[PDB]
Amino acid sequence: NQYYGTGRRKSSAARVFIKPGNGKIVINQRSLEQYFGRETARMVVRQPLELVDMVEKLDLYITVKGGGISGQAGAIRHGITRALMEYDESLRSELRKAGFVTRDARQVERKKVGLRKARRRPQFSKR
Amino acid sequence: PRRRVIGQRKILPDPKFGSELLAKFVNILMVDGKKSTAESIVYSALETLAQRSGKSELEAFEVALENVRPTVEVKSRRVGGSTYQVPVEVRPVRRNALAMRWIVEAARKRGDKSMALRLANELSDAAENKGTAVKKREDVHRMAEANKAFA
Amino acid sequence: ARIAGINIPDHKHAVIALTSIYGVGKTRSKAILAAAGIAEDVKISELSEGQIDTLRDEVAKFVVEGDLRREISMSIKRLMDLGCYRGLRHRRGLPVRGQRTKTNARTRKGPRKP
Amino acid sequence: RIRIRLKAFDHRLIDQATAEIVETAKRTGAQVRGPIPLPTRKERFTVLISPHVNKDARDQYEIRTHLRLVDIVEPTEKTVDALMRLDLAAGVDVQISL
Amino acid sequence: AKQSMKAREVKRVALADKYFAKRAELKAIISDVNAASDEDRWNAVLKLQTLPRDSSPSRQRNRCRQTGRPHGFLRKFGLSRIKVREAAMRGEIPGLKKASW
Amino acid sequence: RSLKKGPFIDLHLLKKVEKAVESGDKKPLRTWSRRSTIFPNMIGLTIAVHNGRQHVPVFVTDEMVGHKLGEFAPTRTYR
Amino acid sequence: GQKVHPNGIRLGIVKPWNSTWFANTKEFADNLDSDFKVRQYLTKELAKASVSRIVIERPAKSIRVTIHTARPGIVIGKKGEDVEKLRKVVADIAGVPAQINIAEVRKPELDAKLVADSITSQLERRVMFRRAMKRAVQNAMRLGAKGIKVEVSGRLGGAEIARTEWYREGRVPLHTLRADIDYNTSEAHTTYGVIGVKVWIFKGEI
RNA sequence: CCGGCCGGGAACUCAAAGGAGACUGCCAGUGAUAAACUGGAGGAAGGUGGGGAUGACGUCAAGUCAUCAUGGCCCUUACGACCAGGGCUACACACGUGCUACAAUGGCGCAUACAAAGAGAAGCGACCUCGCGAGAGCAAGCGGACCUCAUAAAGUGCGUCGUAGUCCGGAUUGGAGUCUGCAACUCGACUCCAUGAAGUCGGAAUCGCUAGUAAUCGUGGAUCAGAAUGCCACGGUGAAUAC
RNA sequence: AAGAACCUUACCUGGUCUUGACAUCCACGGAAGUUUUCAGAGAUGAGAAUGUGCCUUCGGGAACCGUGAGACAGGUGCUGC
Repeated sequence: NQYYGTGRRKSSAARVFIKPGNGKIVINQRSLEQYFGRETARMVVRQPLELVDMVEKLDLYITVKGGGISGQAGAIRHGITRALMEYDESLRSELRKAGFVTRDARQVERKKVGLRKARRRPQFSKR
Repeated sequence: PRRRVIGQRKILPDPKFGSELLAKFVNILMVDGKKSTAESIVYSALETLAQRSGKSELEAFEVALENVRPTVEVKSRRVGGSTYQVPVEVRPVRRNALAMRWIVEAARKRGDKSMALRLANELSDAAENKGTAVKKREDVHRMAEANKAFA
Repeated sequence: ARIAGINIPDHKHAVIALTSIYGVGKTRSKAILAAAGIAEDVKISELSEGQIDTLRDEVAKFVVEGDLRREISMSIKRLMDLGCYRGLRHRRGLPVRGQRTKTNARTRKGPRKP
Repeated sequence: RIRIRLKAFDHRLIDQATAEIVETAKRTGAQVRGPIPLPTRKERFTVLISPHVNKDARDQYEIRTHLRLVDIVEPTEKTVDALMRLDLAAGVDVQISL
Repeated sequence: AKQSMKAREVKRVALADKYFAKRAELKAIISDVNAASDEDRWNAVLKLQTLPRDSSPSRQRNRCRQTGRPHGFLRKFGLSRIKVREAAMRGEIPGLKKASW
Repeated sequence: RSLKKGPFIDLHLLKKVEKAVESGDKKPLRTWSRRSTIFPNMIGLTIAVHNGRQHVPVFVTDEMVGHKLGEFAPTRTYR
Repeated sequence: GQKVHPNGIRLGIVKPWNSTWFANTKEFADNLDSDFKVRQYLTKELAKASVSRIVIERPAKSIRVTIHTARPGIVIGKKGEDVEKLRKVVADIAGVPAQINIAEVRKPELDAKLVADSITSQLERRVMFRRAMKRAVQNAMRLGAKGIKVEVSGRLGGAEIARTEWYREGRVPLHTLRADIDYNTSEAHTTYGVIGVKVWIFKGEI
C-alpha cells in the first residue's frame, strides 16, 4: 500500500509518496539526478535511505515547490523519514538518533526597523 | 561568552566521500555563501594532489594537514598590568581547524592561475614542508620556545 | 594586420583586436565582422592577409581614429564658442551632465590637490 | 449560480457574517458549498513616530482584510429573496456575481 | 500650515477639474501620431499654453486633510504620518492596529 | 535630449518674434521664457533672457538654434 | 515620552474600535475625513453635555452615530428635538441617510474622558490643581474602580517652570494586555498656558 | 492537442478559522528534605523554543512653538496675499553614511533549474506588430488565491579569456534618442553608439555580527506624473568562531 | 523630506494687492455658471457673448459671485529657557 510523509524546510514544502518496488526516484516528473542530483548536496535526499535499506527496495514519487535548491532538498529528507512509517518502531529509534525528523525550523528573520538586515547595525560613528 | 560554555554545530559531512573533516575545509575556503563553487575547487585540488602523490583521496590531504598543524600557540594573558605573550597548547579541535585556515591563507596568496591549482600547490608544498603554510607554522613555534619561559 | 591608423595587437581575437581603434567598441566591432564575414573566434595572425583588406573597406563606414577626434574636438570647441551653459562648464573644468559638485566630481576636477 | 463573496477587517465578525448567510440560505433553500477562506491581504503601514528627527524609531501597523466565499449552486427561489432585505452584520461589505 | 497654502491647494483641486479631464484630450487626441502631425499637432502645443499654468494635476501637492502637512503623506488615509498615528491610537481608523509579525 | 514631436516655445515669445522681424530689428526684447528653444527665424534678434535678477542680452548667432534661451544666461554668479 | 498609547495596543485584544465600517482603498480617505468632520463638530456642540466617546458605524452607504454621554437629558432635550437638530447637520457632512443613538453611562466617574473633563473644567476656573487631582481619585476609588492614575502637566498654578504631578491608588497594570484600562486625555487652556490632564482607570482583569 | 488541460476527485501541498502542544510535566544525580542546577527520556519543538510588540521612577531646563494646539512679545497697505523667472542642485574645501569596484571561488556568450512577499482603476497593463534598445501602436483581462506588473538573481551545463590596468573597472564625455509633464536650459530618469578616468585590497585609526546570523544574491512596496545606490519589507545560497 | 524641473517653497530678484488668498457679521448689486477676444512674463486689466433656476413675505429667499464700511482675518514672525 502506498504511504505518505510530508516534510518541509525553510519556506519549501515537499510531499513524499512511496511504494515498495524498484529503487527509482521521481521528482516533479524529472529524474532525481537531473533535477538536482547532478548538483551539490545530491544525497541529502538519500541520507535516510543510506542508514536504513534502500538498495532496490522502494521507489519515491516526489513533487515539491517553494524554497530554493537546498531548501527543497531538506524538505524531501524530512519527507522521507515521515514517509518511513511502515516500520516506525523498528526505524524511528535510530532514525531519530541521527536526526532526520526534527523539522529544524530556523526561518529567515524579519528585517528590523533601524537595522540594515535583521542584525546588521549601520556603521556607528562616535564623532 | 560570559555566562555560556555552549557547544558547537553538527556540520554535514562531505557528499562525494565520507569526511566531516574536509567538509569543514570547504566552509573555510567558502566565501560569500557560495559553497557549490567552493567544493569544485576542493575536489579539483585533491585529484591533482592525488595525481602527483598516489595517496588515494583523503590520505593525501591528511599527510599535508599534519605538517601545517601546530602544537603550541601564544596568547597574551595580562597579569597585573603587564602584557606579554604566553604559550599554550592548542585544543585538538582548534588544532586542525587552525591548520585548515593557514592553507587557505597560503592559497589565496601566491596567485598563479586558478584556485584549484593554487590550493593543490600549497597542499603539495606542505607535504614536503617547504611552502608558505609551513612557514606560518614554524614562526608560531618560534613564538614559543623562546618565549616559553612563561607558562 | 594594420587596418586604420593603428590596430596592432597580436595573439588576440578579432573583435577584441578591433577595440584598439579609436571609434569602435563591442557592438560596432561585432558588426564590422558580421558585414565582412569574419568569424570572431579567430585571431589576427590566423586571419588571412586577403581578408584583412575586407576589414579595411568595412571600417571605412564609421568615423574612426582620425576623423572622430576632430569631430569631437570640433563640437567641444563649438560649445565653448557659443558661451552656453555646457560651454562654460567645459571652460571651467566642471561636470556638464548635471552632477553634484559640492562633494564629488573629482574625475573632472583632477586630483584633490589642496 | 450565486457567487457570494464578502470581506471585512475583523475575523471574528466576518465569521457569523458568513455563518448566518449559510443559515439563511441552506435552511429555506439548499446546496451551499461553504465558507472558503481566501487568504488575507495584510497591508502594512510603516510611519515615523516623532514630529521631527529620530528617523530610527517608528511604529508599524497593518490592516488585515479577511475574505470568504459562499458559492450557492442553484438559483433557488426560496433563496433568491433570502438575501434581499435580510442583510445584517454591519461593518461587512458583500459583493455578488449573478 | 499657512492658511494661504491650504487655500492655494483647494484652488488647484477645483480648477483642474474645470479644465482638464475634459480639455486634457487636447494633448491626447492632437499630440498623437496620425496624418495630422504638422498643422493640428502644432495647434495642440499652442492651445495647451492658452490654459492657465495651473489645472495640470502635476501641481497637486496632495496634502494632509487635517493639517496640510505636505510631507509624510499616505494615500490610503489622506493624512500625514502624525495624524494617522494619533487617530489609529485613538481607535479612529477601523481595522488599523499595531503589527508585529 | 527630449521631446520627440514638437520643438517647444511659449506663445508670448512666438507671437512677439513674428512682430520683431517684420517691423524690423529695433530694440532688445524683455522675455521671461528660458524654457523655449530658438526657432531659425530668431537669428539676428537681440532677445534679453531673464536670468533671475537681470535680463542679459544675447544676440542670436546661426549655431544657437537647437538650444534654449536660458542656456545662454548664467543664473548663478561665481567668482 | 516613552510609553505606548494604552488604547491602541489593546484594540485587537480587549478594547474595541471607535469606528467600525469596511471601505475599499478608493474612498477610504474620503470616508475617514467625513468621520473626522462629524466628530470635531459633535464634540464642539455637545461640550456641556458630558460626552465620553462617539461610535461611528457606517452600514450600506449610511451613517449611524452613537453618542455615549453622561447627561443624555441634554442631548435628547425636549421631545427628542435636539436628537433631530443634530441629525440634520450630520447629514450635511457625512452622506444623506443618518441615525444618532444615545447610549447612557450611569457611572460617569469611570469613563476616562469624563474624569478628564471633570478635571479640565475645574482647572479652567482657577481651582487648586492638587485638590482637583485628588478629588477625582477618591471619588473614583469608592465608586468601584480597581485603580486610577491621574496626571497633570503644565504650568499648574502660574509657575515659571512646568512640572508634572501624578497621584494614584489601586492597581493599574499597563503592560498587561488583558487589563482593561480606560485611558483618555484632555487639555485645559488656562491663562498661563495649556495644562494636560491624562487619566488611567483599571476597570477589571479581563 | 500530455497543458491539472478536461470529466471527476477532498486524499495531499495550501489557504484562513477552531483546537492540541511545553509545564522543569516525567526520570536520574547534586542541593539545606527548599529554590534550583546538570544529564537523559519521550517529543516537531527543552527549558523565558526563535523573532517581535510591550520601555518602570526618572535622567538630559535632550528634540520639536516649521505637523498641530498654545501663554506672552512683535507685524497687521505689512514680517500678510498673488504671480513669472531664479534658488534650495552653487563648490579652492573638510567630515559622515552608502553604492560600485580593484577581478580568474572572475568577466563575457549560449542554454537551463529553484522563490517568497507585496501592488493595481485619471491604475497594473498580457498576446500581436514595429524599433538594435529605452519604448510605440493595437487591444484582451483584472478593483484580483484566478488578470497584469513578472523572465527571479546568485546557481548549473558549455565555450572563451591567461594575470594584463587586461575581454577587470563604468567615472567622465561627445553624438543620437525614448518617456513623463504645460514645460526636461538651469536641474529628470532611461536606451543606443562612441569615449575608457581613478582604482592592482587601502596610513594612524575604526565599525557590524554568534546564527538561517555574518556575507552574498536578486525581488516587491511606500512617497510618487516623472525622479533612488536611501528607507521599509521578502525570499535564495550560506559560514567561521567563543579557550 | 514615505521622494525640491513648475508646484512643493517657507528663500531671492522684479511685477501687483489691500478688509485681503482663507473666516464671520452688516448694506448694495448679480441667479450660479457656460463662449472666446485683446493687452501682459503671468497675476491681473477690460471686454464681447450666453444662461437667468428651484420658494414667495411678493421692501425677499437660501446657494454662489462682485463691491464698499469697520470689527478683524493673516504670520513656516520670536521664545522648546
